[PDB]
Amino acid sequence: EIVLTQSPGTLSLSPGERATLSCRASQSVSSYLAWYQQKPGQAPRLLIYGASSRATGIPDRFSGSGSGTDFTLTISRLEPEDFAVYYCQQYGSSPRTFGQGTKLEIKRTVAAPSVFIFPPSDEQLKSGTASVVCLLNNFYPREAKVQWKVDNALQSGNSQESVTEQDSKDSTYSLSSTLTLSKADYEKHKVYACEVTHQGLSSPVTKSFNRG
Amino acid sequence: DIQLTQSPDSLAVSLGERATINCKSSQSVLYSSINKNYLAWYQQKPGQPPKLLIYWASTRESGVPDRFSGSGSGTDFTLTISSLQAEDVAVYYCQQYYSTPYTFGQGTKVEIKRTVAAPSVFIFPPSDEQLKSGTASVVCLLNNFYPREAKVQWKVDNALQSGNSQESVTEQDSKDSTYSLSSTLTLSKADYEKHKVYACEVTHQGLSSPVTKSFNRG
Amino acid sequence: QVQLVESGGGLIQPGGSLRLSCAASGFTVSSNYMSWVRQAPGKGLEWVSVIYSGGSTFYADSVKGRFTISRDNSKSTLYLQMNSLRVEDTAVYYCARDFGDFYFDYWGQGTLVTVSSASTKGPSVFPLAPSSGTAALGCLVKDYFPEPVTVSWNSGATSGVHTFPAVLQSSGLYSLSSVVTVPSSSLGTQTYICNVNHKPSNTKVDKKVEP
Amino acid sequence: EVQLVQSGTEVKKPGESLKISCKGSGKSLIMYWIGWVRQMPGKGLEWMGIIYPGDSDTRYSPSFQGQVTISADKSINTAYLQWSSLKASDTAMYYCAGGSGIFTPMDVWGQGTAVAVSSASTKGPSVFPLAPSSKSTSGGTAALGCLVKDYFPEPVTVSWNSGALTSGVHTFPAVLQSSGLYSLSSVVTVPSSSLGTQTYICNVNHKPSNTKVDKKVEPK
Amino acid sequence: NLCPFGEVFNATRFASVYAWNRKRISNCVADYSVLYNSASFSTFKCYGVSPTKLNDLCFTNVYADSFVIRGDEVRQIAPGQTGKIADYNYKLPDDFTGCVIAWNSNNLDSKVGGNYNYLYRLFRKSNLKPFERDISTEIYQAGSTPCNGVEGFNCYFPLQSYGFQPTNGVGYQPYRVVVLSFELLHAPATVCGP
Ligand SMILES: *[C@@H]1O[C@H](CO)[C@@H](O[C@@H]2O[C@H](CO)[C@@H](O[C@@H]3O[C@H](CO)[C@@H](O)[C@H](O)[C@@H]3O)[C@H](O)[C@H]2NC(C)=O)[C@H](O)[C@H]1NC(C)=O
Repeated sequence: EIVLTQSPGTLSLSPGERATLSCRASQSVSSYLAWYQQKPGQAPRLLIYGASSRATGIPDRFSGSGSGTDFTLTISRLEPEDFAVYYCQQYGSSPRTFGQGTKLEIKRTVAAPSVFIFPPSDEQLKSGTASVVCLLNNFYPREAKVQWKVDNALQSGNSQESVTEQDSKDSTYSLSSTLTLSKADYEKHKVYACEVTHQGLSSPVTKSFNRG
Repeated sequence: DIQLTQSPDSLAVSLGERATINCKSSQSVLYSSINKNYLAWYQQKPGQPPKLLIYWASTRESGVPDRFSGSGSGTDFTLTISSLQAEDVAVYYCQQYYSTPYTFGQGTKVEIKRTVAAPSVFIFPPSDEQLKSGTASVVCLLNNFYPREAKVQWKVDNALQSGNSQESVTEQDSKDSTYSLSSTLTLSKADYEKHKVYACEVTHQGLSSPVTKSFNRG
Repeated sequence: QVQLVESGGGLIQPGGSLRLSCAASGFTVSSNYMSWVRQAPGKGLEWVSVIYSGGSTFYADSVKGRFTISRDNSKSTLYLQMNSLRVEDTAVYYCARDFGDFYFDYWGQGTLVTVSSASTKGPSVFPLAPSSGTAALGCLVKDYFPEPVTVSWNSGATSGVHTFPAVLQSSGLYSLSSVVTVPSSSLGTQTYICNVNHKPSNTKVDKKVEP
Repeated sequence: EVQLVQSGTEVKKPGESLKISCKGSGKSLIMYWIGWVRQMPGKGLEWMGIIYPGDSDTRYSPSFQGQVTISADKSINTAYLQWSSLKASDTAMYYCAGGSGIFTPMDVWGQGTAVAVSSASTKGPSVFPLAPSSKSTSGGTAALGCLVKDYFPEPVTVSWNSGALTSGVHTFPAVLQSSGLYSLSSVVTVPSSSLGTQTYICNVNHKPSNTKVDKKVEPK
Repeated sequence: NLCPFGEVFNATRFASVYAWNRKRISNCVADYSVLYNSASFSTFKCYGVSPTKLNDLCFTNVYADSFVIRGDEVRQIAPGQTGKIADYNYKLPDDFTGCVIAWNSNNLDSKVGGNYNYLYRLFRKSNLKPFERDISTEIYQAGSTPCNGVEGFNCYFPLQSYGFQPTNGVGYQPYRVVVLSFELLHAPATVCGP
């Protein structure tokens, strides 16, 4: 098989700049390479074929180049929603193979997160399970740190995190940290706090609630 | 798979006579586009790799003398040797390359039909060197006989022996067209000294009555 | 106007059988190369199989002897019969029109195939009640299998909502939360309700949120 | 001018891996398909498979499909036949044969490669004399020989009078005893008048074990 | 009166695979040893005939098919194969008898920047029957709308050009292929060897 390596793995650019994606092959393919764009929640969309030619409906900003082993995908005039995952596919020799992908994100202004915490519902407690959810909403950049403190004791091993993709308009992120523990263990403590460290926060922000 | 069967298993024709070997195929090996049967004949001398005599059931390989001739079509084929020479003693195989997998015949052994020759029978008591190691071996030799078929029975004090004798036969000798046989009886030294008479009984087509060679221990 | 719509994806036990369908519009199915491409969750794209315009079929070595590509021009549909399925086959399978066995100029929306010996379980919805200018609230969708789950607010339009990607829990069941930022001065004026639909279990649950 | 040369004799224990080779030479080699033929001791020929070295087009007989792997390396014009775990039932002579196409007779044959699979270890032969007697005289034609017993592996070489005595010599084929060892006898025919005047010595050489025995056989 | 094997093997230029040349050979003496005793071939694969055992055999006609393909596609020149070349350009019957011969021709059929003269059919409704040649250049209609011989959406040119460049890998390099086909009808034999 032919293995295709895309470099860089990801990059963060601003609207109006220029992004340069690269694809490198284990053997020669003689310009028999194609590029695709996959926005989240949607199918891949063909961008260029034959390493140079745009497909139907592709804007002029997208360009392809390179031949043989090394290729370059050069998108210019980056629109706010031009950012998705881009793959390179070779068809010179069977089996046809893709690359691991190259993520592409928009760099906007730094935004502090809005932190909200939610105690487990009384309905959920009757099931015998307590879930505490901490919400980080409308923040940039994505990099953030969430710590769970229960009665001023750092809690580890029972929290999971989930981040949405970049917003359609605000280009911001959102993160949810959920603390799961038994109903018995839930009432063995009083104060449930969520501490967040972020770029937009000069000092860490803590949101807490008592039990009742 | 295509199956090929030969007949006879063994063939004995005299020097200068004709040798005929039959090969029968389960299905036809004929092919219309070439109109040639995909049948081959091979010869394997003892200790030698097989050699291709005839291909396409009628055509000879270069260097094959004219006395080899192949015939037949469809499911029946015959290999004919016109003047059997002493150098033609081997095992002959027919093989089909009509379809994978390739399959051979079971083989036909060709010998020189000489006249009946009775065997010379000799027996050897075990040597004192072998006795000192705790094992005794009694060897009986059937020398320069024809045909190959012979029977050897061991009798120790008129008691038939079973499971303690092995047998080995030579190939047909290149000059006198005879066979030689050796039958070895093997016993422990303790059991060897419990008996007196060790008899080797021989049966052959060239002997009017079964010949017995025997010795008394010591 | 080319459309490729897929179906037949779902949950099947290892060693079982599944068959995806791909209806096609805007071009002749039998006159074109057609290919199946799968993207494993969080991994790269992988070519699975192809059927030629003349009818010849080829498959990837990982899926050889198990998968079978076919087409039915009477229904303008491309099929992929998956037999002796394995856990590694778990991926979002795409249907793609293939330009001469080279590249894919049109792609279907994709269908998700999950292969596990686990069992389908419905979700449970709990209110993330707002409390104490703006306010935030949501619903917690916990302990379901398999994915996906769709969440809507106030019965099909609100905007400004964030439905987080589902996370697999240590128990082996997925969980997710949907949030929405609402004005604080409109707690009781508007009754907020979240619609949760988990097709693999036919569970359609609506929960109100209130302080 | 195409000819095939095979690898040397192999003695292995059951469960071991073996990989014998078949190197060909000459012009018009690029068109010769290389097949393997098995011949178990004393029985006929069995076709194992075939391979075209140009592209490694391998086709197996159903009886041997999955039991052996047939490969080739066209860089050095060498074909291979390999086993993962040998069985005692694999003890056979293996030939490689060449033909100028598929569905063509095998024109070129190798010399063969003897393969022995046994749980037995290398043991030196014991040589005992077969002394002449009145039981082996038959008038004016006496018989004598040597007994070569309990050796492994094959082969042993037996000569009479350092190779000078060749007429009347009958070296019998070795027989595999139930102990896993081999036994053999070689006998000679000489005039009965020369028993006392001339000395007959059988020379037994077992190269796989350094064993070299010169046994003098005389009437007792 | 020797057979004109040199014309097809020594030819300065070969045909595109979709328009493969067939040379009818008859009433001549066939010295097959000029072929097999050579060393310029990378693939000489025979099916059902021994090239050294044809000097004693006579045929009615022998066909020499010649064309250029990629190294990857040489494996498709064989009975029972599938692919772009076997299905749409050159097909061998399952009972094919003869030899397919190939050799690397990078030095001859590749030009700097690309030869772009050798073609292969890319689109076809159905597979070719064995020994069938299709030279049609009609616009391939991939949809329900007639194309009227113009290229565009759902309307492809059936032929595609090989990207023969000297830089390419071995499998991408051009390979000249000659396929020898033997015919034996009830007509008198005219092609005999020495
Ligand atoms: C296609 O052209 C090639 C030239 O590359 C021809 O091959 C040449 O054929 C001649 C036949 O007379 C060979 O000459 C003789 O060849 C033998 C074999 O080595 C040698 O013993 C003689 O001394 C003499 O050279 C010549 O070597 C050979 N060259 C190569 C590279 O194979 C070929 O004849 C043409 N094709 C056909 C079908 O005729």
